[PDB]
Amino acid sequence: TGYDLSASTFSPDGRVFQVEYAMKAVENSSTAIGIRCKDGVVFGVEKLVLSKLYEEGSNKRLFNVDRHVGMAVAGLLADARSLADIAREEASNFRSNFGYNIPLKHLADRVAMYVHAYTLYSAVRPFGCSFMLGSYSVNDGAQLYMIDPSGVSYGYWGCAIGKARQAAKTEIEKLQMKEMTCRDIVKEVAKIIYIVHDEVKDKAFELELSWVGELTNGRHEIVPKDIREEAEKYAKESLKEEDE
Amino acid sequence: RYDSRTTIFSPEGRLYQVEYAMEAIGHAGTCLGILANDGVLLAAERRNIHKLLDEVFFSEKIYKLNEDMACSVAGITSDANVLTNELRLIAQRYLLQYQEPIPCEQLVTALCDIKQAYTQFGGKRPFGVSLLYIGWDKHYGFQLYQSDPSGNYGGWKATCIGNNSAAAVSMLKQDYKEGEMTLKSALALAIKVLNKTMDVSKLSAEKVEIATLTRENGKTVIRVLKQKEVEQLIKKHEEEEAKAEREKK
Amino acid sequence: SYDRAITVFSPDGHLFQVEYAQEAVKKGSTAVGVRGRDIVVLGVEKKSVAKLQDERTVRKICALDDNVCMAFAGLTADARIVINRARVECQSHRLTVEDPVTVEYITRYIASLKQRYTQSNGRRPFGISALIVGFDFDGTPRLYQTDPSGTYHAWKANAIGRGAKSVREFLEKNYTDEAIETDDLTIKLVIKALLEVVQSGGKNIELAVMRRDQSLKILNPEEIEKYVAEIEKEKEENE
Amino acid sequence: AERGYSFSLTTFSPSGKLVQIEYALAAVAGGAPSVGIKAANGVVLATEKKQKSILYDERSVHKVEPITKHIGLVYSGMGPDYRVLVHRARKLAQQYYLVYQEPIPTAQLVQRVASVMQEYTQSGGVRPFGVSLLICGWNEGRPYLFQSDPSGAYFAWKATAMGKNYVNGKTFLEKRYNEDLELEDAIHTAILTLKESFEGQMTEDNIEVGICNEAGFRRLTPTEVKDYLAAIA
Amino acid sequence: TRSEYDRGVNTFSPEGRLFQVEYAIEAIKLGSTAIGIQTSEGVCLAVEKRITSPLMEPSSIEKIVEIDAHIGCAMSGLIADAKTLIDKARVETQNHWFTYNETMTVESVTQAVSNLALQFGEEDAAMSRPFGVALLFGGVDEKGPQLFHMDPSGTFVQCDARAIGSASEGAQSSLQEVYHKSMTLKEAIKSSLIILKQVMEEKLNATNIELATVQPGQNFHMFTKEELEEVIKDI
Amino acid sequence: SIMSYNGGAVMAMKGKNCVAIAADRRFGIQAQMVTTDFQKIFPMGDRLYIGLAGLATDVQTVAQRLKFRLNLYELKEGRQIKPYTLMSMVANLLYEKRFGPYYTEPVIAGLDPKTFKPFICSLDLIGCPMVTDDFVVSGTCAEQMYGMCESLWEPNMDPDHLFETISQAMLNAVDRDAVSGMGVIVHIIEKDKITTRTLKARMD
Amino acid sequence: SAGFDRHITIFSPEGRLYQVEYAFKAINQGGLTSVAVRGKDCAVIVTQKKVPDKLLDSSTVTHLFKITENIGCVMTGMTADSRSQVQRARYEAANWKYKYGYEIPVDMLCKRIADISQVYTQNAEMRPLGCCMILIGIDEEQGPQVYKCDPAGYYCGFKATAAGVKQTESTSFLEKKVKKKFDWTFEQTVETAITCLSTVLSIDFKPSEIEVGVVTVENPKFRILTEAEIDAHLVALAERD
Amino acid sequence: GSSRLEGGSGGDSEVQRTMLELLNQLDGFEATKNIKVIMATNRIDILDSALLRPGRIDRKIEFPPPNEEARLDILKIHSRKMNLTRGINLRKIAELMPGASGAEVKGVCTEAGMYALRERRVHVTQEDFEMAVAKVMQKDSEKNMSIKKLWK
Amino acid sequence: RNQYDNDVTVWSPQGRIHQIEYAMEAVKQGSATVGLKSKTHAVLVALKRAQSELAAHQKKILHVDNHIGISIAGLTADARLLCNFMRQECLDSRFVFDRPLPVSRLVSLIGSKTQIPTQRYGRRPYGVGLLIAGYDDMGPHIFQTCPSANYFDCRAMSIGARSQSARTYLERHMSEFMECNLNELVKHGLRALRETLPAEQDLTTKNVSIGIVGKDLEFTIYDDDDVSPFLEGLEER
Repeated sequence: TGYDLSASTFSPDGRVFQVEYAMKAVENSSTAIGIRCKDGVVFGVEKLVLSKLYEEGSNKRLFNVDRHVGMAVAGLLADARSLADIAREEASNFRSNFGYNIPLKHLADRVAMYVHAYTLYSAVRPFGCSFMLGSYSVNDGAQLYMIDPSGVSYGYWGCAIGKARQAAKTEIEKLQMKEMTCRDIVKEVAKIIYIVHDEVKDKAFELELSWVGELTNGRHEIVPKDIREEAEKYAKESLKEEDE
Repeated sequence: RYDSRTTIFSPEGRLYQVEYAMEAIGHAGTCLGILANDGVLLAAERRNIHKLLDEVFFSEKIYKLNEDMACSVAGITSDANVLTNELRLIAQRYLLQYQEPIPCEQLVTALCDIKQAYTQFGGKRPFGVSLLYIGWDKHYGFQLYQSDPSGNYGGWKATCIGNNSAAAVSMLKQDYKEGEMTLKSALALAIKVLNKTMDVSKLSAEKVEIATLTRENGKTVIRVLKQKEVEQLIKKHEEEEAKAEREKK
Repeated sequence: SYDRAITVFSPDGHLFQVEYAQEAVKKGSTAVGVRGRDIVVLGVEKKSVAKLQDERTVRKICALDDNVCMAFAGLTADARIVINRARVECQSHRLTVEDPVTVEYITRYIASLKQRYTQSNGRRPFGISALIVGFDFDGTPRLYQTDPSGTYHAWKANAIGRGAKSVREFLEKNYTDEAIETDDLTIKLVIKALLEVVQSGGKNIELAVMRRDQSLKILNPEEIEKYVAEIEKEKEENE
Repeated sequence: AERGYSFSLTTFSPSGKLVQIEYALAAVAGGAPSVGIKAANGVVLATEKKQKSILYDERSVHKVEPITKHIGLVYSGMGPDYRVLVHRARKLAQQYYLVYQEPIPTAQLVQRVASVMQEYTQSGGVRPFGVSLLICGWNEGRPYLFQSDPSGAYFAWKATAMGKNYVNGKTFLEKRYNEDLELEDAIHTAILTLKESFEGQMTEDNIEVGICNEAGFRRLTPTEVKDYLAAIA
Repeated sequence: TRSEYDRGVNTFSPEGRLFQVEYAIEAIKLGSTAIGIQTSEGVCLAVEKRITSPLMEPSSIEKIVEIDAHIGCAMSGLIADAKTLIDKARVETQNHWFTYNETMTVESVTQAVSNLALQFGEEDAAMSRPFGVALLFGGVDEKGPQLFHMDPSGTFVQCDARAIGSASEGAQSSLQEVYHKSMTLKEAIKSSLIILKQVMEEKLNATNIELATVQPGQNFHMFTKEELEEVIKDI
Repeated sequence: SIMSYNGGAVMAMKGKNCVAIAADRRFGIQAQMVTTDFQKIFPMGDRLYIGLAGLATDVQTVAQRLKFRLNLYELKEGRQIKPYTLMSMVANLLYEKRFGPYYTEPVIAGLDPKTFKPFICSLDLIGCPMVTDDFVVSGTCAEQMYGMCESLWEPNMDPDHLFETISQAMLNAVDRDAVSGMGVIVHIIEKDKITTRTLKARMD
Repeated sequence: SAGFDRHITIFSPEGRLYQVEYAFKAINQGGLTSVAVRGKDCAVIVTQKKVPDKLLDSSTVTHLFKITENIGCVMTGMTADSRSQVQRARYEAANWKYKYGYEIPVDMLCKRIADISQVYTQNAEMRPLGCCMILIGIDEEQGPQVYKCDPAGYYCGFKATAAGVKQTESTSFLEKKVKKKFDWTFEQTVETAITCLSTVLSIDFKPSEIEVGVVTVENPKFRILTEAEIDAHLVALAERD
Repeated sequence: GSSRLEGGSGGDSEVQRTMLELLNQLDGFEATKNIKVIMATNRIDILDSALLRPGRIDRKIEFPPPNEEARLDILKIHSRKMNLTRGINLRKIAELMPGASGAEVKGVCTEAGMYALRERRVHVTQEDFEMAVAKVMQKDSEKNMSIKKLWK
Repeated sequence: RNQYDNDVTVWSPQGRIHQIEYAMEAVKQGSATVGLKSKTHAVLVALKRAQSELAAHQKKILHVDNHIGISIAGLTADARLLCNFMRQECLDSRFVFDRPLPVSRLVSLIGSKTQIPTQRYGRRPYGVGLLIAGYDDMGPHIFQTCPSANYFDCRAMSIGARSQSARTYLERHMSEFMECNLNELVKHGLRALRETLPAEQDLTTKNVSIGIVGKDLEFTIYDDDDVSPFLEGLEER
């Protein structure tokens, strides 16, 4: 082409081909989904254990950025870790500066600021990974946002990012998220992950969940072992029922 | 291709950008200078004499660098202005430091060092202006020097830069007497060479400016000849030419 | 495309642009230098100038200090810059340590300057070669030669510039202890070695002489004429 | 021409042309017409200011504006670069006033604006200013009309024009200009010079004119412009 | 295809190679050959001096130089890089003596020189290309005589006997054939001079070689003309 | 005090189409006089003089720096600096180093290049210009200098008697000044005449 | 003359900044469209909304932002660049109020944004962020004001304008309307904007597929019209047309 | 025959080899006895150095434009057959023509004759000659004045 | 390709960066090393190269703060830079907190440091693959870090050229781990390295490097004769 090199040159159409390639790169990794239930938010991700030598918990793609915010990544894991560090650092600055917990909307705005700043210049490459922030608080309800290489911060009731995003969105659309509770939306998330996961191609697979809600006292954290086991059991049973 | 930068050596060992600047000096308005035991002088042609331009500045190519020194520029206008201001600064810095006017050789050395720095450092195009300096100092009386874009300077009895420099220098070599030239004879020779080098109808008194530096009562004086004096000099020169033509007839 | 960059290597392992700087040096008027028992001499070709041009503004021999002289071959502006910096550092070293600079020290500093200018990419090498001839503070006729690549050696007599190869060969053939036994045979050898390139012998020759604990002296044109007459007489007599 | 010697502002073409500066000058030429006349008792600047539609409110952005009580400026080229230059010129005039308790001479102001242009047209990573400025001042007792170009070169013009039809404006002024003139006739001369290349009716609100006399530079009001247009018409 | 992956020292080729570093390693060859040998009695360095023309007094071709009173550095490559790295080695040895009031080990000083040579294009130090020079540090320390070889890529390795320079490949096999762990300093000198005569353009005679030795005892010593002739008599 | 260290005394008045600026000549460190030809009056132009007075180092440094910048200004402009512009220049100089000043008290006196009208002003060590229509003084014994100048000055003055007035005033002021005064130099600037005089003073 | 297109600071032989032209092309890339119109004593902005899903949060999704307590803006083009420019404008307005003590005039804020864009165009450090930003506000003296901040530093004031994909057609309709009885009521100007959008998109708007912001002399605070208010205006105007 | 090129798909090998044959004929074996050659060219710098070799070109004559004296002589030559009129100064015409080639001078004469013909005349006068000079030497200059004043 | 792999700052038109892949390939240009751990021990075993029979073998295992060691596979320059960074970070952690630095946090810092160059055109990616074997209060840890700033927590991993055979051996024998004495652990590692080595050669005390850390056992490196107690008891194919 000629205008694709560097992210500071517009193509004759007006498209930043570097950012478009960043979107393409993020739409090549393992899938992640999140849903904002009425009084909380739940994240799930289909991690791909590329080799059995890795122990459980390796390549954690559900980071926590400040106690109340969970961040599910998808794309280049190096950029994912860097963005997680930036998000933690911004949340720490906000807490120091204002003596109160950082709103998730504002945190997402700041991280979008950072991503867009990176995509602007020509001596750096656009972030090659997208992610989803989620939180719950008494004074703010439940919030979920999705950030992509271009750095947009649209709100969401739920979203899917990665290889199979359209199918995941289609499955999510047919749910009563506005009224369903955490204890069942977690099972629905596990079912959706098991439905959308491609076994014949990705071979390995692991299911990673988390949530933040009132039942957690508005503090993000990973799923307990028993809860995750029950959720994946329900997902397997639903998959068998669909197969029948 | 060994010419994309000022800091690139061709396999033959040539600075092609510097050479391009030197050649491009050929587009500058013709200037020339003559040294005489009585004094020193510069003449310079005005490239553009459109009737819609003012004469706000009483000099366009000749500048006064300090009490005892003047210089004529020939090259790009922006670089000429930059180097003129910088020369003034250098001379006045020397004056502040030592409490005596900078010798012309020293001023030329300073500005040529700066020019060479530009030719040598990084992404900066060489100063595309040649300069003719005239000055007086207690060390060598009257002096005339010529400085190139490449930061190289030489002391000349009489020389010329700009348009038709080859023809002007040829005439100066042919006609210039080594050590028996007065100011009047120098002015006549300057007008003659300018007439034979401009090649624009008659040498109009408005299409030329002349300056003369001479020591008077222990204090140097640089006078920019007025239109009246330029008219008188050109009239005398054309009278001499007519006399020569009549005698040859 | 393995060229046009000071900091790029070629398959043979060459720095082609510093090599090109040396080639640019090769396009300069010849300059010879010789060392004697108590006298060190530098000869240089003049190339002559148009009668309209003054001569005192053209310099190929410059005194870097009381006990050190420098002959030049290459680009004139680079010459001026290098000589100015060398003088500055000579005086700075005199300040730092209360002992006059040694020829080896000053030539090493000039070599370091050239090396610094050729290390980076946004700088052009000093396309010059220099001969530093001087007397150490103990008394010794030292002569070093520095190249654009920041490399300096020590010689007894060498020629740089256009006629470098031929004049070096002639010095090779006709350099001997008896040929430098006294303080006039060295000068005779210098004019002999330069005459293979210069034309007039007196009108295209400049000689500078340094004697132990004596300031530099530039030989007069009449003295050069007398010397060249002596060499001509010797040649005809030997014929 | 010398194609390879056209993307760099720090490289000399074999003939010595500064191709980027020449292209900037061409961009200046391809702009709104402007004209300046140096009357014997003042200066007048005019510039064509047609909008692209009636929507554009022709009272928000000016083209001829002051820089001091006795200096004003008009432009031909790109409006944003023009805004940058007018801001820098105002700052320079203020600095001069602070240093010397005396309004900046017009020659000095033009010199320093040209110096700013020079600063911007010497590095390989900046774009030369895509405008040419006409600066009118009333220093001392005589008027001054200067031009400043992207190349950092400036001139003292008796009367000139620039923009789309600069050649035609120059010929028209060459015909119409006499040294022993008055500002009142200079205004009409400039308006006619604009009209010569002007397209469409010359409504008072789509032409801007600024005078500079012993009373100090001043942009004429739309009512005054209407009266003058009626007078010539 | 090898024209876009070697325009910079910080560009990886498809084979995952630093072609500029490899290019500098190739540049190592242009220098004259040097051989260092370690023995229980000390270490010996011998270099083929390459006088391009007589009238060049030999005390300017510094292929062997002294690092403190207990190490000698043999050089092969660019004289400029040689000088810079030698200055670094001397400064580091003196700094370590000043700080810890001891003599730096040969391994430590070679490591310091390599640490200097490491900085290729790091915008944190200012060289921008590899130092096209290979060094052999032969010295004596508490661990007995030792010899190390450092190449432009910053890699240093111990070598009981090594050869570098133009005659590197041809001399390595000779060293391998002639090397048995136990020798004497004289035996190592004889073997090194024999190899130099084998792989030298000129006839080995007095000048055109330099020979140096570091022994557990007397400091680093440069054999003069007398000892050079004495050894050459019965190499 | 810092001023009292080197002493000094300078004064200026304007009559009719002329000005008169004078200063005393002394350089003593504290009490031991060193020389008697210390140039305390510097000409910045044809009809423009500055009478720096105060600590000798500051006087010389300010004179030299002012000459530097003023030469730059003349060469860049083409005019001769008007006295008001010179006052502004010196005020900017003095105030550019407010936090650590040049311990001197400039006194500018001259004639306008165009209208040739007399002009005089004096500044403080921080750069507070104070234009006057009658006279200014600066330096040590400024009190006695005030007294002399105000008492012996009269409007619409004439050159010769103005010189007599300045001579008498400065002579008595330096006589009553202890540290300062080993000779008085007077400069009278006319429309077409500069006169320098070396008034007799008590060499004690 | 094709190589003079990959850099922002390279002038084409004809003197054209193809990179800034491509920035305008990117302005005409977001798909959406917006219109602004000023009445006798009020200004109103209305922009097309696109929420092609029930899963997206329309509450967060928007293109209108209150730059300050008395100035509003509508964005068009790349959304990331839009938000960045909005934040820069907010910072500039707050800084202006802090430094000078009175709220930033709309023309001033527009000029500062234009200066920033021109600086980006001149210095080859960043690409000129491709968002077109339309400001509306109330000046205590001149009344309502509407301005544009195209990505080249040009900030002419307007009576009524449109930005986005259909800006040309919207401009044609708006000039047709304004050539007759330019002075409009609040309801009249809202109707003009909404009908311009409806005709140029060749469709009528449900209350959810539209956003409206308003500033009035009586209430000089940028206010977003709610679904109820916009629906009421739509139905009333459609009935009374 | 001009500066040769690296023979490839875009090289005039046939013309180059014909030029080489010409070189051989001019100077090879059996040198030519009494065959003189007068070659003519407009731009010489591009001619192959083999052609410019002395022996193939034993002399090189430049033809600079007239020095105003050659111009006066050319005017006399080409106006000899022209019904001039008294009070005419072909010298002044020559000065009015600077740096004009002989072809330009002939064109000046032709255009003066054309102007005379215009008024069914047989005359020629200073007016017609001056107008002809102005018409024939129609220099297309540059008028922006900025591209002109770039160089002080 | 040919225009999207000239620098790390440009995305190829496939959603991939080619310089990072080139670095991840260069990592496979080095000698084989492997690491693993028991319930109470972490161990690394690597094949130290010999540039020549005369020159000794270049050192392989680098001794980070006493409770941590590393095995490198890649450019000596980047390996030394990363080792110095590890040592400085561990020293700073010990200086500020009077206790050793966790291996997880150490590898996280290394990952961030190696990631930053992978974005800005100011330096090439760190061309080294690191096997970090450490012992913290939690227990023995084996981590892998690659030039692409990806780091994994591996129970038994291999890196360098010809690592597939060792990885397969570790996959087959992973069931044994967690219940093996130190001798059995080192025997497992040595068998993996024997498998990755070609048949006609073998492991000698000269060319093998071993490093062990664990409970009340600061990182210890065995080379040359030091490895004899392991090889001597090691079974033969």
